[PDB]
Amino acid sequence: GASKLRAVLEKLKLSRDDISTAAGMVKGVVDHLLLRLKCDSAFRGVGLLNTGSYYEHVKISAPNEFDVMFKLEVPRIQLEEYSNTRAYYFVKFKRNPKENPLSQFLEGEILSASKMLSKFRKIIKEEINDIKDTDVIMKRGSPAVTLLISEKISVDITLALESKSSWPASTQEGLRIQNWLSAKVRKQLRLKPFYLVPKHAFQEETWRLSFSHIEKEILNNHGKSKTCCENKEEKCCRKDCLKLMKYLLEQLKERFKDKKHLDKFSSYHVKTAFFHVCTQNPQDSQWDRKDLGLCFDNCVTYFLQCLRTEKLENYFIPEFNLFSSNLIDKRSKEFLTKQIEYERNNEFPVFDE
Ligand SMILES: Cc1cc(Cl)c(-c2cc(C(=O)O)c3[nH]cnc3c2)cc1F
Ligand SMILES: [Zn+2]
Repeated sequence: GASKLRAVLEKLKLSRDDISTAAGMVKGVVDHLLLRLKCDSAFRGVGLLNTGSYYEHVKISAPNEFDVMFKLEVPRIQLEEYSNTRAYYFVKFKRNPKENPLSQFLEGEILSASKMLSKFRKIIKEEINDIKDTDVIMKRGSPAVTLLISEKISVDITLALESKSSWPASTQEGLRIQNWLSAKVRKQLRLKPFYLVPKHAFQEETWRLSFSHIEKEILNNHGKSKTCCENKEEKCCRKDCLKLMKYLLEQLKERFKDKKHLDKFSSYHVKTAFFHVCTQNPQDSQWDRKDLGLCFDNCVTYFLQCLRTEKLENYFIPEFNLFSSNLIDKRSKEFLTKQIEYERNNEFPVFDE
């Protein structure tokens, strides 16, 4: 039961040295790309967005797949929602007080995502070739660039517009942490900046809202108690449940590699469902380390329900469905529903040794 879950968690620890060295290779490549993008007039205010756990700017998305975000401070930014999508926006500038460094990417009033991505991709592709003394290649809206380091490690590089303004209206009912992390913490988190990433909706100049930077703020300060996991009397299994849910999807994805039916599912879907389970189970006593087996079942059941009902609300944008047929086809969801159902009813044979 939970002894099998705990053995899985022990096994995961053994691949820590390999993830850390890969993250170090990622950190080096990313830091060189930063100095070159800073030379460019359009990207001088660019910087590494702190989202990860490995050297601040390196987020792990799969065994050897890293996600790195570059942020660009964009002041006096006005947003216009694209046709009731709630997550996709056209990007404009308030009222021309002085000619901005991003004026080259303008298309009327709207700032062009593909035009900025083109210069971003062109500066990036240059650093791989100009300094060929490194072992990097390009492989293919956002992630903007996928870099393959020594034919093994892949880094997804995302360009993000930074906005220090109030969060859009579509997020008003999102981040439902009040009963768990408090209204005080919800208020404080909503004062932090938000990001826009050039993800296409069909192919246009829309930008998707991104709250990836908020994850580290909650994952590492996850309890109702401020001292949750800071002493021996307060040990919860929230982080372990998230690792097991990610592990579960990774193992299922690899097992169905022959027909690739699970290709569309990602750790982002698992994290979103995990964080909805934290909202439903707000007390630290609902995540006692001794109750690992039940807490994991709570996570799997909720994820199963999302799949079956074909609905997984974005944690920040409740009217944005990550599981709509627009994003993931009916057959793929029905397929994962069956696999997760079997795994749950059979005490997770995919975790067997
Ligand atoms: C409580 C919490 C939950 C989630 Cl799901 C996220 C989050 C959000 C985005 C995003 O694009 O908006 C992510 N993109 C890749 N990983 C992401 C993680 C952040 C949080 F603070
Ligand atoms: Zn804890």
